[PDB]
Amino acid sequence: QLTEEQIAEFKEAFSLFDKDGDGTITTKELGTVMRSLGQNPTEAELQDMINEVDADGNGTIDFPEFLTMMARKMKDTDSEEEIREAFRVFDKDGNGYISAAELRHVMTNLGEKLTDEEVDEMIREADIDGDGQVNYEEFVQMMTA
Amino acid sequence: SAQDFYENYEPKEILGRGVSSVVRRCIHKPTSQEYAVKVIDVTGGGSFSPEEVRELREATLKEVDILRKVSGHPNIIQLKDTYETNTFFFLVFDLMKRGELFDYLTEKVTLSEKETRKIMRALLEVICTLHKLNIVHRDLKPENILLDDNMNIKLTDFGFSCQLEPGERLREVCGTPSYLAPEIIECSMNEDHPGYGKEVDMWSTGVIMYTLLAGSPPFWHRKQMLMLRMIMSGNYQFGSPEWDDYSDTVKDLVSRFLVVQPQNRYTAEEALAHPFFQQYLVEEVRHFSPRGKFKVIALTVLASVRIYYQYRRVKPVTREIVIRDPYALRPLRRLIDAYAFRIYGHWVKKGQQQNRAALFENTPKAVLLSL
Amino acid sequence: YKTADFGIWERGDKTNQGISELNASSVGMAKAALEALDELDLFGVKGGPQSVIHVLADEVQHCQSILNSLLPRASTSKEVDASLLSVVSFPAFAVEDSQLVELTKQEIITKLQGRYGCCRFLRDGYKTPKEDPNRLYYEPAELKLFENIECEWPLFWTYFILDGVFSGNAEQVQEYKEALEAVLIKGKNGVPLLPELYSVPPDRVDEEYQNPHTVDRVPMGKLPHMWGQSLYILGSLMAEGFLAPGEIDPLNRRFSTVPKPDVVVQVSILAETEEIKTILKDKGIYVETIAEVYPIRVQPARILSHIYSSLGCNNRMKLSGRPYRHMGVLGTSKLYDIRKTIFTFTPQFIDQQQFYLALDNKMIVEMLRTDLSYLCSRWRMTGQPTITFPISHSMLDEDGTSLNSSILAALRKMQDGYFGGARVQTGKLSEFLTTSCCTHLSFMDPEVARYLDHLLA
Amino acid sequence: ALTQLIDEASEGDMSISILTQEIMVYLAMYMRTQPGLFAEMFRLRIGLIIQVMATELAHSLRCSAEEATEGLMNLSPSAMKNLLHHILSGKEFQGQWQRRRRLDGALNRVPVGFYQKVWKVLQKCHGLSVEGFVLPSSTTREMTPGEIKFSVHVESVLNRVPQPEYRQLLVEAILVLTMLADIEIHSIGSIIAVEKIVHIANDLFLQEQKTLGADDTMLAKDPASGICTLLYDSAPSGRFGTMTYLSKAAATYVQEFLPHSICAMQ
Ligand SMILES: C/C=C(\C)CC/C=C(\C)CCC=C(C)C
Repeated sequence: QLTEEQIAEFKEAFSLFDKDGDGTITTKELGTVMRSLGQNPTEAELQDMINEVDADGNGTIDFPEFLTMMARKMKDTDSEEEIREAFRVFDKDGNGYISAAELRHVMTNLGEKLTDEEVDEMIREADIDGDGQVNYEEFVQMMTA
Repeated sequence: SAQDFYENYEPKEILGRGVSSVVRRCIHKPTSQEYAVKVIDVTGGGSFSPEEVRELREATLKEVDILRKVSGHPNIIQLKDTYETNTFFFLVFDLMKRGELFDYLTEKVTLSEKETRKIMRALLEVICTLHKLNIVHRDLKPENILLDDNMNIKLTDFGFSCQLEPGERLREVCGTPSYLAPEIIECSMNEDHPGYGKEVDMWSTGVIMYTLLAGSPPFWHRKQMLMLRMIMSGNYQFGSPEWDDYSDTVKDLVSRFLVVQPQNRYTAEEALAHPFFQQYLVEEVRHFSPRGKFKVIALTVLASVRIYYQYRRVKPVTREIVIRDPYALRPLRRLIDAYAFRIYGHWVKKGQQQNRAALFENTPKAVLLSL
Repeated sequence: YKTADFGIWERGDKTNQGISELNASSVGMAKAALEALDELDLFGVKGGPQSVIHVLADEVQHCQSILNSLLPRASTSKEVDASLLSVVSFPAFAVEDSQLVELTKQEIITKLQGRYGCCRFLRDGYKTPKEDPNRLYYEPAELKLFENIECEWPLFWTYFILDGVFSGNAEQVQEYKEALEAVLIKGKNGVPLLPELYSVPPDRVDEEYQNPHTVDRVPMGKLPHMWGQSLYILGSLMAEGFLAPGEIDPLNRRFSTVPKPDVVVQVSILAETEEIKTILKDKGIYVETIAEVYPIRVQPARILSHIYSSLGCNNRMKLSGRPYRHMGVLGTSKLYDIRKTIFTFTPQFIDQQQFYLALDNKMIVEMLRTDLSYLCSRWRMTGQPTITFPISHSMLDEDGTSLNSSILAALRKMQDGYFGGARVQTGKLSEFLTTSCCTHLSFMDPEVARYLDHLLA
Repeated sequence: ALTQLIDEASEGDMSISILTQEIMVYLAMYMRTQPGLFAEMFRLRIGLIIQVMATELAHSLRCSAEEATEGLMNLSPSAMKNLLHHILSGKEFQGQWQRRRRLDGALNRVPVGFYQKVWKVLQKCHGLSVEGFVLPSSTTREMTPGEIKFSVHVESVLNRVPQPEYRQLLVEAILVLTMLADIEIHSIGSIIAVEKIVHIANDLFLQEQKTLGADDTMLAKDPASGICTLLYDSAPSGRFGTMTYLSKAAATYVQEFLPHSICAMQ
């Protein structure tokens, strides 16, 4: 039921996770990402974290494995918390509105260089209510979509 | 002749046993390469009447045929050559140092998601080759599945297989009871149903999924016919606490093979197209609309946040949770299953009265003794 | 193989309490000695059949069944003994599976060798300073006192040197030569002396308890150890090109580890009466009757056991010959030349007077199936084994006119050339006269002789 | 001497004397050809082998023990050999697991390395008591884990329960301490009664079925052991398995002896 699209979205997310084109995401790589997004967990934490997802995998997450997590295993509460968390991860300001520049802040963090207008467009494409901001309601509506 | 057998191979040790067929390891003298030989006693110690003696040969003569129709394929054994005598029928094939999947499933009670994926990835890709050549197996049990030192699946015992004429559907009941598709029994209990086709293998493969990931058959109970009504009706449950820890992508693909109606079953070609068996090919452009990019970056965040959240959730093992409910949480439940199969792993064998589900009690005694 | 003994260390089990145990050293040593003495002329080339020692391969290969089961252990009480080096490599060569030899040798390596030799066996305490030299026996609690501080004997390092010369591992003959040269105690006019053992100083026992095989040991015991000193010189002689493995092993025991191909077991199905020959003929079985085989005459396995009771008889020395022991296929599958009459003996599992295991025809096939399997993988004689299988009235059906299906399947199974994992060349007993182990029983050449005298006549 | 020992151990009954040596051939027959059936039995107890072979031929073609005793004399050597292989190999022709626990604790069949696992547990304890017969930790230093003399000591304590089915309950009870011992960092430092862990596990097996709807009829007590007959018939694993209740009662006993516990490595 995950569409060709959805599977593809999970795949590009897996790409954003691994800088090396390893075909795997290492404990170190995840880390580079979490710190990229500002959550700096213990190298040990990471080991456990990659372990919870894989259990064999020697500290590397794989994509077939990755999708397994990104498929909505999440409970409404569980996802809700998460959906919320990302949203915060999105707003360093924590103002509660998604800056076009804030989107850039995240990408810049994930090392993807994308056009400035395109970014505005990214929000604009998805933006009706928040002209220039994606409201959280927009975010949740969007994720399910 | 037997001289032709010993001019090329020399049997060293006994590898396995069967009802009338014995698997024996051999050395190929010209090549010094390890090979397995299955040694079927045609006369069967005198118990076989001339009909069964003839029928076993015709079954064996047919058996060479299918194994001669499929060759060079990575995940089915290669019948290197076959020798027939008046009292035996020798078949030499590849040596699999490790035993059947049943023996492996006994060692590891619950087989992990990563391991089963390539296991069946081969099996489904095995199933594609059989269906493309139009040959059904009707016998896809894990004891029919052999594994090598790299864990690669070698589907074995196409003893019950038969090539359907284009658009023909069989009626004979061939197969041990648990792994029989619903219309197998229905054709056994009715004449109107004109038969079953190549979709039979899909149900049997989907059964391995429930057995490998949970250590029990989807439908099992100690009397014979009761299992059958669970099959044709199709009452299966991803029961708790066992089946809740696995990812949701597992469940849907299990139901697809387990649908009772054959035409709606999930054929092998599209079976490999379900999200589980999708593979990460590094060199993909993967172009996306600006909404598509925004999801990816959001999903990339949503993933990282998720992984931290899921882990934070795992409850360390404490004294109390052991007292209240051991099975409920994964690490202790997998342990109880593991030391369940170390004590009574000899009590699991092939058949109905020796299946793995006999080692699991997932229902209250009262409901078990309700009728 | 069936006798418990104190063994190479004269103390029996690990406990040292007068309990004899089945040590692999004794079982292995007897197997090599039996093979060494097998058809050996004690007078040399200028000898005759009177001077030949006759050895039965039943007892030789029974020792193998114990060696394969015991190894890499030395006994049920010892996980390993360094004396197994005297069985796996030299001078016994009693193990035929090279994997067993390497596995047992490496087990000795991990569990016994240190930097002063090899311990005889775990928890030895023969001269450990934690045992009283007055008590001949050891109490059960004292065994744990000997852990990791056991005396170490360079004797077993001479065995590894000897193994390397025989195996042909120049590296092995070097690592154990420099290791032995650093433990050899110089004495008299500079000659090297092999210490019997290296013992832990009493003060340093606690240190080796914690950190194993590192404390400096003092040479104790016999100086020189005349046993170990000889193999040191023997190893030195064969390592510097003064002697070859074949000259010290003229009986070629060193080739015991080379693979042996399985033998083709010849089987001559026989009929006790003419009327049984017709039932077999009606089923298409080509057999000779018991009388048609004459001059070759068949006898029960017991008769062969009685015959060997006259081998080694010396009235003045009060020797009564071989005791009555059960004869397996390896003994009864030979062709026997007693007083110029060729003798074939029925295998023992068909003997019906002893027990009731021969009265179940489904058991005859099962015993026969394993007994051919025992024959093909464990035949070490000239010629091919010949099992003479007489079909008796008991092996027929209850009706009496048909052969029992289990035996019926067994007989055709042999004609096709494979039964029980063995290659069976079915034929007549006359055809197998020239392709069998024709052992001349010279002690019968001028009780059982009186019976055989009438039997010949 | 070996034959004399069998005849004297035949206590005068001639039928058992032959069956003792007859089975001995078959045990050696299967040992030489299939060594894997004795990997879980370190002591070959022929004498009870006739008894355990009697019960399965008693339950099959349901009849009295005396009729089975007359029946056991009656089978062919091949049938007798097959039926013994039927016993040893684990192939099945009161209850299902009650017949798989009266055939698992009467042969003293224990998993591979269980005698090598008791050694690890006893080093974390002061002993292991069964029916008030202690197997102290002093044995751990006295014999090695792989010493067969140690296997006798663990075995000798485990036959202090006469009934076979309860012994296997003790056997897997021992292992649920082994698996809980690995998780627990601290040591109990005192005696553990392996028998009791089954008893409250019997008691705790009682409560859950009462709550879920079990009648007093189905949960009927075993007259001698004190265990419910359903607990004997219960499967090993599962939500309501025997070793889930024994993984449950192997913690309340450590509650009283160990006031504070730390469980790690999951
Ligand atoms: C993590 C375990 C939690 C409840 C069970 C309690 C564990 C024990 C009470 C002691 C048994 C074994 C010890 C080996 C050292």
